[PDB]
Amino acid sequence: MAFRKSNVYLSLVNSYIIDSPQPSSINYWWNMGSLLGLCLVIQIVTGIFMAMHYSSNIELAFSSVEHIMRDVHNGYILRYLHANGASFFFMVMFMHMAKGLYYGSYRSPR
Amino acid sequence: SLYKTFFKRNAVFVGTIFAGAFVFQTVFDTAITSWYENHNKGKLWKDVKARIAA
Amino acid sequence: ALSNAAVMDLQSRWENMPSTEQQDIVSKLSERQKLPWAQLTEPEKQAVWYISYGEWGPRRPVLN
Amino acid sequence: TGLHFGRLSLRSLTAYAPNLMLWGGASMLGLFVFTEGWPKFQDTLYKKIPL
Amino acid sequence: PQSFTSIARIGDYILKSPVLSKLCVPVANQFINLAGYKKLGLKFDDLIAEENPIMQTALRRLPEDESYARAYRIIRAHQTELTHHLLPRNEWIKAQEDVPYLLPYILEAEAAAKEKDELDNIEVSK
Amino acid sequence: PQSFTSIARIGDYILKSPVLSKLCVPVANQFINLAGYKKLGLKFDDLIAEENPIMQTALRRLPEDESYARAYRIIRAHQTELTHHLLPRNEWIKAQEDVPYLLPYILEAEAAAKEKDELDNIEVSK
Amino acid sequence: WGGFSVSNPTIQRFFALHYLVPFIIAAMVIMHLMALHIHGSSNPLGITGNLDRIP
Amino acid sequence: KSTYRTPNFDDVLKENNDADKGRSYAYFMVGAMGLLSSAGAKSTVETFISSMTATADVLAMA
Amino acid sequence: AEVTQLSNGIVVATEHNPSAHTASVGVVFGSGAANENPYNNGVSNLWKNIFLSKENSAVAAKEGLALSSNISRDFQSYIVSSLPGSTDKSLDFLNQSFIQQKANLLSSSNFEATKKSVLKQVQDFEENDHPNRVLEHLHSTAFQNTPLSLPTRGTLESLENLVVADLESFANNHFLNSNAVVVGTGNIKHEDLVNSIESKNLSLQTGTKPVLKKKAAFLGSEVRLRDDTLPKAWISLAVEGEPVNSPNYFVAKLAAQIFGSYNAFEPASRLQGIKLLDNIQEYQLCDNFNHFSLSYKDSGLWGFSTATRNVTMIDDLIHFTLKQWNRLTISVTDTEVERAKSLLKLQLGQLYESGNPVNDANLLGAEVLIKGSKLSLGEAFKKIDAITVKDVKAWAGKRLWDQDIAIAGTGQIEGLLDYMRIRSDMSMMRW
Ligand code: HEM
Ligand code: HEM
Ligand SMILES: COc1c(O)c(C)c(C/C=C(\C)CC/C=C(\C)CC/C=C(/C)CC/C=C(\C)CC/C=C(\C)CCC=C(C)C)c(O)c1OC
Ligand SMILES: CCCCCCCCCCCCCCC(=O)OCCCOP(=O)(O)OC[C@@H](O)COP(=O)(O)OCCCOC(C)=O
Ligand SMILES: CCCCCCCCCCCCCCC(=O)O[C@H](COC(=O)CCCCCCCCCCCC)COP(=O)(O)O
Ligand SMILES: CCCCCCCCCCCCCC(=O)O[C@H](COC(=O)CCCCCCCCCCC)COP(=O)(O)O
Repeated sequence: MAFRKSNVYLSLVNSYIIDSPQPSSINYWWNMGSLLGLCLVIQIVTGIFMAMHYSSNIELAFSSVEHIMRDVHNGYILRYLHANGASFFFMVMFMHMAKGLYYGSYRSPR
Repeated sequence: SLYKTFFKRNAVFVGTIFAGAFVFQTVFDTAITSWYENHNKGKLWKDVKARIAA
Repeated sequence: ALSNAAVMDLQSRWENMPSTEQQDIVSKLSERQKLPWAQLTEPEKQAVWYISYGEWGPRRPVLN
Repeated sequence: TGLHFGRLSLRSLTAYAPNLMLWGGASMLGLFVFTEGWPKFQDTLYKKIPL
Repeated sequence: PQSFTSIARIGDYILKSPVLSKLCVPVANQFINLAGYKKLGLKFDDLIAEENPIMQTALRRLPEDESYARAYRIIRAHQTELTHHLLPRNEWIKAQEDVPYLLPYILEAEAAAKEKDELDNIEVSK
Repeated sequence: PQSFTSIARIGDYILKSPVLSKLCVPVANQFINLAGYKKLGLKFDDLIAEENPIMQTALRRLPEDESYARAYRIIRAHQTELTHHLLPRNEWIKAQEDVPYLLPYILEAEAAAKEKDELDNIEVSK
Repeated sequence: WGGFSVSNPTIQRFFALHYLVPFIIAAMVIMHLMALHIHGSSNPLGITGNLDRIP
Repeated sequence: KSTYRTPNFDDVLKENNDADKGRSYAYFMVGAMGLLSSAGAKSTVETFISSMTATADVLAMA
Repeated sequence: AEVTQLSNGIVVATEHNPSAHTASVGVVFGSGAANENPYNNGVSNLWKNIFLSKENSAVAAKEGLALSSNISRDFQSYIVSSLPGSTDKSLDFLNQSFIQQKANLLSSSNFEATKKSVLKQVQDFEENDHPNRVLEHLHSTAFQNTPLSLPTRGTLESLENLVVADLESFANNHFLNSNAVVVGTGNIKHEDLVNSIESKNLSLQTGTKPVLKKKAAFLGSEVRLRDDTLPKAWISLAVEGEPVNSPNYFVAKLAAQIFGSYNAFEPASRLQGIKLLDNIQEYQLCDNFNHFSLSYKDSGLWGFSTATRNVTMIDDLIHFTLKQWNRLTISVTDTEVERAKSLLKLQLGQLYESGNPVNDANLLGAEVLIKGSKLSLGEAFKKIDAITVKDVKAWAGKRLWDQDIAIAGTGQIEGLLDYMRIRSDMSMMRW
């Protein structure tokens, strides 16, 4: 058989993103699950690269968010991609909990 | 043909995607900077630096 | 008489019909017109109007 | 009547040695895209006649 | 989760009464074509969800000639809704062709699982 | 990953030489009882690792009567090792029952896959 | 270093990196039990264990 | 209607295939999407990697 | 071994063999199933079965003459085989009951008793012969809306509209003296045949068969005749091949001889030299596959037809096959060509040089109609001995690297993935 099916790791990739049979009639509301997967990586990657400059004491909390926005190269990008991207997390997710509430995706067997 | 040179081998398809994104990187950056400064002539620092002529 | 499998759907079949056969059918139809009418069958009656007054060659529109 | 082999054939290696050199060029062209703006690599990257 | 024996107990009470049949059957007809499963080319008994084991049973007792057509009107609906279009007005399911063909295969599978649980809790009076 | 065709080439050169057979065959059987697989009741061809298709092949061509004994000396060794004991001295495999019973089935199924790779790689002259 | 010697940019990034990597190890151990489960554990004799298995 | 009479795709089909021209146009718009997903992906991994370099204040005290 | 041609207004071909003990004599027409509209389709199949009808074959059996016939895409055929001492008794039958009188075969009794006997054979073909009703549905969707897509047997919906008018109107348009080849194979000299047409007359018609308005043009498509109540899954997949009298004719036959044919149940067809068989035998993805290179007058086909009980791993059969077609473009070895040279010279050494003369008369008339003369076997062996590895690579990169495909399937082809996951298997993305 093919190597995408014969491997122990790639068959998890194969059975989920390559060969997974999706119904051929799903509209664009079925992309909000794939956006939340992308929007989670945006928060996590712009959390690690932002928490390398963040001190968490009560004296240096607000003074080291401004150290990100003024002193780090492209620091205004990271703080704004991640404070607004967190507010885009909850807007995609509110449209993801309302697709499933509309199209009956809560019912059995799900 | 054109297909037989560029799009046939994938080794030279992505060779001229990267060689077309290397030229696009330096050209589109210059052609945006040269527009964005020209849209704001009279307001940037090197216009104030020349207008301090004493 | 004239068979059904030669004048069945003479709308999509008049063009891309070979030209020797294309005027063979108008030769058989011109002998069925030397009869009292309303004895021609309807695939033979609506397919002589398409030959004389259809939309092909002449009477083709200026734009497709 | 025997070929050299180690589950890859020498006759099937010289059929890719054109396209293995074209893939080395398509990676060096991919290295130059991602590693410009590196000021150390711009000693041999604005030696080009424009840009 | 509404158990078609209970629908048809309510539903046959409406149609039997002369007053309520004059009243809310014309509301029911206007509700049907406003839903517009006919425009996708479906009957109603394609719409019923087939994941409970009662409805999973009644799709095996169906004859072959009706389970081949039902398995086609579903694929014409997954193809029509994919193009974001409707079916042409000749291909719409008319009023007379919308009959409950799968209703009697459900009411004999529902009453056969109601009797299985009325008999699994029987208390024999000595 | 040594390929028994190879060690039967080095082995049968040692056995045929009169100088080396006097010299390193007394070291060979001293290596065997120091290894101590007989004391668990195993012949040596029980130990050959059976997870490659040249040896999984030669475990199907084994006769039924020897593939039932081999399936007993393995469980008698799994049971003796988890009690952390040894088999008693009247159950050890002696020096004469330690026969290469899986060597001819391997050597004929290993030289019949060397031949398959000398036939996907023939350069026939014109 | 984030600078010219081991300084405040370094220890601050050696903590936020050190918090992270045990959530890469804990997702590489799941990639380590998956490669084990397809063939099972070995056993100290080096023979097959498919005969006498216990749960 | 038999299964050998394929239905009309004439309002979807091209009027002239020329299979080295319809394929040198599909791989153009695919290649243009890969050309801006390389300028757009250098300029994303440059944002995160240069952010770990020396900050503006620690450059000032050199 | 030599074949000659003449012309008198009608071409006379003869492949004389002075060893065999029969003598086939027949006419081979230049029309087939590619010379009829989809509304009279099957009139070529209905003309064969009133030639082989009961009354016409009872008179032919009285002199010791057996009638054969063949209806193909490009050519028809009507052969009357007999003993070597009856080279004129079969011409006198073929002139009597095929050419001169047609009011005996086309009577109202013999036509209705034959229209119900083809309709029987077509209905028992459409539901009981699966590895060949896919190959009709491969032609019916590779070349759709074009003369090379019509089935040779005729559709069942068009075959019950035919009356004796459409049988005679096809005769006057295509059974002509400019369209025919009077062919004769077996134990007949050439000079006996041409003197036995001049001592008779044997004239058919005037000429000028109707010329087609649309040529054959490949269109990459698919068709899925899925049927879950069938125990297998038959699949035919093909690209556009080389037509006959192409310079790459024998390269396209050698390209399908590389991947050859396979039958999983034979113990000797499992030890072949194809490199595809190593990936296909580990889980037994198929039961059989044959690679074909069909070649018609205007176009052709090239691909493979298969059958499979392992209906869950179809998408690994199609993937592992198509990743071996890509080896033709990039890395085909010389031994894979030197093997398929020697098998192709045996493949078409058994086709043109078998024992049967009524098969050689089908392949002589179908060649001098198109090419004008039959290419001999000793010279067509020098065209296979001069094919290099570079000529297969130059052919494969033109004809099947990243080209469109035509798929046709039936049975349980749920497991068959859709088009763009098969069409994208033609290019390897690492070459
Ligand atoms: C689901 C994932 C996450 C969500 C929804 C989220 C959300 C948020 C929000 C709403 C803020 C406040 C932004 C503001 O008001 O400025 C914030 C700040 C922050 N988050 Fe996250 N976060 C996520 C993941 C992470 C991760 C994985 C990290 C660290 C590795 C992280 C580290 C930080 C840091 C350091 C701040 C600093 C304060 C700032 O500059 O905004 N976050 N996050
Ligand atoms: C966080 C670190 C690790 C965890 C949680 C882990 C977990 C496990 C577990 C639970 C087993 C099954 C129990 C056993 O077979 O002993 C196992 C087996 C094994 N591990 Fe680890 N492991 C770790 C590190 C390693 C490392 C560093 C190596 C080698 C470089 C390794 C190699 C193996 C091997 C070869 C086996 C199979 C042994 C056998 O089944 O015979 N593991 N691991
Ligand atoms: C059902 O079919 C599917 C489907 O199967 C899947 C998978 C998805 C996609 C959904 C997902 C992929 C969601 C899953 C998300 C996660 C598992 C989140 C994991 C994300 C991470 C970023 C993991 C964390 C790892 C890191 C942060 C490593 C990066 C390293 C850093 C930042 C340190 C850098 C330091 C140096 C020195 C380089 C679908 O959208 C979908 O529907 C179409
Ligand atoms: C003695 C110690 C006691 C302590 C107890 C604490 C630990 C308890 C054990 C919890 C489970 C540990 C192992 C988890 C694991 O490895 O599974 C991850 C999925 C592996 O799936 P699979 O079984 O390999 O595939 C077999 C399949 O049938 C199931 O595969 P599927 O479920 O689809 O995979 C999901 C992966 C998703 O990945 C992606 C990319 O989405
Ligand atoms: C992980 C968190 C979820 C992220 C959601 C992203 C879901 C979509 C992923 C898109 C990957 C596209 C690869 C497809 C592919 O390779 O097909 C390849 C070729 O396709 C292409 O060439 C596409 C050009 C490259 C597109 C670059 C997109 C990068 C943008 C990244 C944005 C998301 C991080 C095979 O396609 P084929 O089988 O039809 O031949
Ligand atoms: C890793 C998650 C990142 C997701 C970012 C999505 C939100 C878009 C805002 C992007 C701002 C950061 C980029 C930037 O500042 O560059 C700016 C240019 O804008 C872009 O190129 C955005 C294109 C993004 C395409 C993403 C392709 C997929 C990449 C996958 C990761 C390898 C500035 O560029 P410069 O530093 O001047 O070279």
